[PDB]
Amino acid sequence: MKVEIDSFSGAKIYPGRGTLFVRGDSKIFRFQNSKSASLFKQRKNPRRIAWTVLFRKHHKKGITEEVAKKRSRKTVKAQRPITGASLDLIKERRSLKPEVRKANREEKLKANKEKKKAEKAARKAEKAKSAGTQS
Amino acid sequence: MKLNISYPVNGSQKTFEIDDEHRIRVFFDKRIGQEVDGEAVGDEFKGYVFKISGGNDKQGFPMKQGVLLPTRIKLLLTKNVSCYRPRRDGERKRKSVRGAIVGPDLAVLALVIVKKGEQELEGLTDTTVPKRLGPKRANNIRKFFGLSKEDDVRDFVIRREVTKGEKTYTKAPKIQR
RNA sequence: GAAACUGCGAAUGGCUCAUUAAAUCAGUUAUCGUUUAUUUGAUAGUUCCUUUACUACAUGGUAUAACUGUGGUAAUUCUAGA
RNA sequence: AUUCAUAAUAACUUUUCGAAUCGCAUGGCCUUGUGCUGGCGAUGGUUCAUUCAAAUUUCUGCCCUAUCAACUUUCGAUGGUAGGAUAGUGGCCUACCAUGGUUUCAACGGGUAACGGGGAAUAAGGGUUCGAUUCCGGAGAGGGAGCCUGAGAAACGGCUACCA
RNA sequence: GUGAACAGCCUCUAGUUGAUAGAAUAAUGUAGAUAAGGGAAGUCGGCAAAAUAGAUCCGUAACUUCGGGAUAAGGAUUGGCUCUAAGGGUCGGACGAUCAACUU
RNA sequence: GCAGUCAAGCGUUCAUAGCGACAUUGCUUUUUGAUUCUUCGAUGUCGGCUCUUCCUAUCAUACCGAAGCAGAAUUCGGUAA
RNA sequence: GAAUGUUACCGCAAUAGUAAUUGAACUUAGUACGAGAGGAACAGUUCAUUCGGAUAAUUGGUUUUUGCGGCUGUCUGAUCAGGCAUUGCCGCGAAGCUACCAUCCGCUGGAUUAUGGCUGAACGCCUCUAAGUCAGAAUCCAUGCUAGAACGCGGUGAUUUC
RNA sequence: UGUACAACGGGGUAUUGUAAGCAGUAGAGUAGCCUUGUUGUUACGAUCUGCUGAGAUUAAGCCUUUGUUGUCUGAUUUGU
Ligand SMILES: [Mg+2]
Ligand SMILES: [Mg+2]
Ligand SMILES: [Mg+2]
Ligand SMILES: [Mg+2]
Ligand SMILES: [Mg+2]
Ligand SMILES: [Mg+2]
Ligand SMILES: [Mg+2]
Ligand SMILES: [Mg+2]
Ligand SMILES: [Mg+2]
Ligand SMILES: [Mg+2]
Ligand SMILES: [Mg+2]
Ligand SMILES: [Mg+2]
Ligand SMILES: [Mg+2]
Ligand SMILES: [Mg+2]
Ligand SMILES: [Mg+2]
Ligand SMILES: [Mg+2]
Ligand SMILES: [Mg+2]
Ligand SMILES: [Mg+2]
Ligand SMILES: [Mg+2]
Ligand SMILES: [Mg+2]
Ligand SMILES: [Mg+2]
Repeated sequence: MKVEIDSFSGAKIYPGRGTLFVRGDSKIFRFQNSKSASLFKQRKNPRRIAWTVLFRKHHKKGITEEVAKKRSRKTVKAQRPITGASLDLIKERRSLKPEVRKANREEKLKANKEKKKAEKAARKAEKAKSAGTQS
Repeated sequence: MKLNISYPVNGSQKTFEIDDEHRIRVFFDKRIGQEVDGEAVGDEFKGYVFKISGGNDKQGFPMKQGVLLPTRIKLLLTKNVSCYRPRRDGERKRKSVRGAIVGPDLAVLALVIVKKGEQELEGLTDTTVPKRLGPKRANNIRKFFGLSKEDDVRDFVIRREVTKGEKTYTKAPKIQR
């Protein structure tokens, strides 16, 4: 069972209470009693009628509890595999400290330094062929 | 309704089915992003915390963060937004969309786990799922490994093995910047 | 090389003759009264700062599609949460 | 023909532009750092010109009609000043002020089974009748209005509302 | 005083406060009001009631004895406050001094 | 005004399902006449409105019997106000 | 409301009154019947019509709550706050009253009529009828409901010192 | 003489819609006077904002009540 709210006064409407208007467009309006109903019919503006939720909001009457309510939290956790990387490859990789990196590194870094100058002499090779390669 | 639960630490996900108005009802008037303590919804999820993220009503309309409302409304939508992918430059469409406030009119709630509960959920905590693609731009490789503008990438790029049958190969990105 | 991002195009073409009588339209003028993607030709040594203990330039930032996975609706080039 | 082009002074600016982009080649030059240099061309970029446009705009020219004689200022009608708005001139709009503007040389109103032109048909000449329709211009996308995108649309094989 | 006013409403001067009284507040009355939705279906018949109404500005048909019809009809406006402008008199030679109203 | 008896006829055939001529017996007193008993030192006209009650020759509704009642619809009839 | 000793409380029930009404939809069923066209009902379900008896949570009407506020004109020197204007006017307005304008409630047994039958003579057959008898209606009689005979009645309490 | 009753007061419930008073570099403005304005002041000014969902009313046929105050043997009849 639902408590509707008065669409002029913001008042709680319990089952059976008040009335429900259905306008031409089809905007539904609900009033809690015949006072809000009437003020609505007179084309009053809730924002200028002081007892309403709407006026009270537009005039910062009340609040105070909301300017007090601040903070609260809680968060987080850990790690999942990646397919082609079990948590173990991930432990193994992550763990190993710089001196093995530099090691690994400067090895390969020397290892293909060889490949480079090797392919280079390979160029001059198919070229002292191609500045020869006769009849 | 059906719950769509994601464990975004592992990259896992599974669905769950709740019948029982009282077990559900914990989610009512809760909005997108609100947290929900687990035990209320079940004994399995005891302790578990859920941050609500969206989901669909019957008739399938997606929720849209920020509307408020526990109903459906039709909005003009634009480039760069939820529940709309524009067909043409500067096209906008007026489309039905569901409010961001949970009601029993939903076929599916979409939750993301924020804190793990006291017990394991099988397809979610037990299983763990590899991040499809690795860093491609230079300095993102530098960051995903912590490196210094000294270390040289090339041998830090990822290397994905895939087989021709009796010829197993090795493909890496193509570093940029 | 699919998908998708990005860019460009969809303001051309084609069709019809309902309006329209100093309107349109024609010939003739005006911009010393303006906008102009593009094409073509040119056109940029100056950007930082109380100004010696410097400022990534050997190059700075994240957020997203496609995708993966979990979903909703009788139903559309509907789309949500992760 | 200019308060033109261009330039100088003082400042102004939620500061526009001044390349964090891509492809091919790999070469010179030493104090040997992978140093410092360096070929061809792509896409960009500000301002000016050019080209493709556009928008307004001068002069003259339209069918029948008086059983249409006065018309124009509700709620701009005609002009002045200032502003706002526009890409920009302009009652385009707004304020203030004035009392103007058109008309028997036919205004204004009505009709049109009216889109305009290039043209067509009929051959002594003068004419008469026609032109929805292969090219040019204009307008529209069932009817109205509104607008997003964009260099350009008040677009409809775009959206938005209302009406049918 | 309000206002067009010798209207209505309230007041001053003057004059009254005299027309049996007490307690209740049934029906039915007499006189005064109001009613959701419908709107003359009531009734011989809209009888009775209701609705309109002052002023300013706009606008206003047939017909006509050309005088009318006409407040035709149909519309907008109207408080309070604070300002602006315009509208006279008298006396000294295009001004100058002085006095005094309210109205638009 | 209302109801009977006879049954020639109607009703494809068949008097009487439903009807019914020529005749004939009645009933009623919301028709209209006929009368002139009461009232002309008074009994206040027509219609409507309002409201109660009564009659039954029953229109509807309850249960039945008939049919030219297949069904549906009707029609005749009973107990019924 | 006098009089039956006084006064009080609880009751009986003679007599009189009496009340409910009608429709539809779903289902039965596109069925029974029918060549087709068409086309029911009983049981069960949900509603409605006309009537009646109450009731006022709610909604609505009423407003001298002259309850709060607003407004015109005048009067109290001004202010505050008030008077008068046959209840001055306007908006809201509690309570009370009240509306098919609101909501709730409106009982179930018997005995019969018509009629259809059982057994059965009269009349050795036949026959619902003569004796006897079954079923049977918005009827009637009760149940129920309203008064309670002021000359109908029962059970019970207390019955005077100044 | 009470778990009394009443008049007040208090609390609740209602109705209306923000009292009076004070304050305000709130207010279209106009007009005075000065030291002539890094806020000049004085007069007047509908209205606006705050204190203020305030104030007023609330049984007369609303509910309640640890308070205050008061009341508590007048008249007439009746017997088997
Ligand atoms: Mg790149
Ligand atoms: Mg790059
Ligand atoms: Mg694209
Ligand atoms: Mg971001
Ligand atoms: Mg080199
Ligand atoms: Mg370019
Ligand atoms: Mg001008
Ligand atoms: Mg201009
Ligand atoms: Mg003029
Ligand atoms: Mg003139
Ligand atoms: Mg002429
Ligand atoms: Mg035409
Ligand atoms: Mg043509
Ligand atoms: Mg033509
Ligand atoms: Mg045509
Ligand atoms: Mg042109
Ligand atoms: Mg068409
Ligand atoms: Mg369009
Ligand atoms: Mg089309
Ligand atoms: Mg098109
Ligand atoms: Mg139309």
